[PDB]
Amino acid sequence: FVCNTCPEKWINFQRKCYYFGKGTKQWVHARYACDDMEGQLVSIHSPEEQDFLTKHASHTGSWIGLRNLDLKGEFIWVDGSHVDYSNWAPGEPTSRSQDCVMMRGSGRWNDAFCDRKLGAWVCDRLATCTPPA
Amino acid sequence: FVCNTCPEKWINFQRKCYYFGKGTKQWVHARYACDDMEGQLVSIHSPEEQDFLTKHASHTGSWIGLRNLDLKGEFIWVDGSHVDYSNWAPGEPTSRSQDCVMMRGSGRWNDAFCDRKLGAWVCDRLATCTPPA
Amino acid sequence: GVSAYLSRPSPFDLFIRKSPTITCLVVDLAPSKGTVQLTWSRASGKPVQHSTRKEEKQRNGTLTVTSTLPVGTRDWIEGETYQCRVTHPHLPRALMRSTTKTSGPRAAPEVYAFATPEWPGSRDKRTLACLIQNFMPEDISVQWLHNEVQLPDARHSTTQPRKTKGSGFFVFSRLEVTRAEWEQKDEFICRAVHEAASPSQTVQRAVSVNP
Amino acid sequence: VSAYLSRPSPFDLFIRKSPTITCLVVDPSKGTVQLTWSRASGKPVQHSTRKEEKQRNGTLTVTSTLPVGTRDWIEGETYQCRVTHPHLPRALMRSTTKTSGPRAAPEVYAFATPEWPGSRDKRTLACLIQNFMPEDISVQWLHNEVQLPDARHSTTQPRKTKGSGFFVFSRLEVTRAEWEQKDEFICRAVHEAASPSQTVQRAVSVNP
Repeated sequence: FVCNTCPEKWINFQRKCYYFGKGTKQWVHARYACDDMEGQLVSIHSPEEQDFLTKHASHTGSWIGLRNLDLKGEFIWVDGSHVDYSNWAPGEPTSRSQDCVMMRGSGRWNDAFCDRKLGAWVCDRLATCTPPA
Repeated sequence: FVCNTCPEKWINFQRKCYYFGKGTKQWVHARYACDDMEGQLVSIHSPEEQDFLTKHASHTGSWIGLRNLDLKGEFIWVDGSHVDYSNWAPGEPTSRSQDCVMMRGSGRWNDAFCDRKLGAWVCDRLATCTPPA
Repeated sequence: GVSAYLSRPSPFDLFIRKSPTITCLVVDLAPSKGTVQLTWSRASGKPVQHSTRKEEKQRNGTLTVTSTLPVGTRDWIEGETYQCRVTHPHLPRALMRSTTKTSGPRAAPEVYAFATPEWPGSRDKRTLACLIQNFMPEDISVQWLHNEVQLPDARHSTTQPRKTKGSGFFVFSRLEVTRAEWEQKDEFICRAVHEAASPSQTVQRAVSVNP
Repeated sequence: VSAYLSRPSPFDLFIRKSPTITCLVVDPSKGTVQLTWSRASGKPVQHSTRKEEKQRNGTLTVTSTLPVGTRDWIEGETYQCRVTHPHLPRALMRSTTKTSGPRAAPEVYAFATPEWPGSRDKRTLACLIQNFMPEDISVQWLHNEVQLPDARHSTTQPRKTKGSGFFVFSRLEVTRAEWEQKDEFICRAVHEAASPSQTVQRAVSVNP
């Protein structure tokens, strides 16, 4: 069993599919966009995954699946997973407002307001498998 | 010197002139009516004066020249004089505020609200003098 | 979008300063070119004193025009009705507002002044609060004093008179103070000027940052 | 015909975990007033509860309370309300969303008034909740570890402080029986920025 099959419009990397969405959307509206596509906002967990995402990332900035339930103070990925790998830009994560996470052109992460509108968002889903020969 | 001379429409009594006004008026509007007549609202100072007023008083009730500047708590006549003679009705002066004074048909005095409208008011002025022979 | 409001005199100006005034505020949401024209009249028919007009352009394209009429101390207290006629050009008929002394029962205010304890990361400043309650009518004047001199009105903020569970009213006043102020003289007075307050229409309570 | 759209109570949102938003339309003839709900995303809305009330001055007050998602509200979803009437010429549209900006946990201070002559069996407890942002706050009073009814107290509308924050004042008249039972009254403030668990509280005593 080899996991590398993706549906049409989705790019492969390791055991996952990635959709590099385009259009002016808020963090929560970008979240809803991925659910409609039978996926979820991107969950970065390795420097190899980040390296791939940076190569296909929009220069303007992309929305990533990281945020806090307020009754947190701690950021959590949309799938439920906690932050192991981190690619925070210098001075991030902030406490300027004291929020939602966005990926820069450089691949680096920074805090942004939930109502901020960005022209891109990255989705992810588990890649399907080819049965053994 | 004998003081008993009054202008036309004014009734004499001792050393004073008296005008018995008719018409629906508030206490302050009753006050203004007497100033236009070159007089002031009535100031009762003797049981003889009150006895005269009661005889010419309107049964409905008349406005008299007694009230307070609030910054007092004590009743003062329009001319500035203090209360020596008093013909207060039973249970008066009240405090269902904590007011302006009106004369009943009986001649008795009672507290009334400043905005209450009565059909009568009594004016007074000093009577002029005839020089000695 | 033309609303008119007519205010009664403040108890401070009426009883203490002894020079009361009444203001007629006309809020206009579409300012068309011309003149608004605030005319004054008394119910008695007697002449009115000269009023001061002031027109102000707001940070949202709306014209705010006020006319302040000085009234008589004894004329106001005795029950005179003062009226205001607003002849707006985008209105066929005139706007008419009237103002007179609230005639009814009285209750003197109860003054209570408090000082907040030191909050972490707020050493050189404290907040002084005051509860002025159980008064009627609602018309009250709330002042703060330090070094026997009246602090500027902008330094504090008083709430609008709300009704109590009983028959009276209540106001809350907030005054942020600096370390320099309480170190000079640690005594701040909350003055309430009210029709019913006995004697001389004033009630006051002093407070200290750390007694 | 005026319309007002309220944000969820920070108590319903962070503590009760069941937020709701209310659209109030103050007005009449055939009151076939329609209160329609919609989300900016285009997703479906939960069922709203309608209530029409006749006031003591011949005016009709109709409200529609929409239950929202805890995570949907906090993440920034915009909820809209359309009000249509046959006397009104053009539809009334109000929108609501989470106030996105800086945070500051409230500072709670509870005070008790001293005995005033001719008021022995009752005291007034006051509370100053200040320097918070956003303005959305929940003010509660407690006795015997249980929440006192909302009608017992009165909280002022959030006004701005000399700085960047906000402030509210709460008044609570108490009886002699209450402080004689247990002389400890808690003033709770529920707020987005209050750390931990979105709550700050201070106790007061009638005569410590």
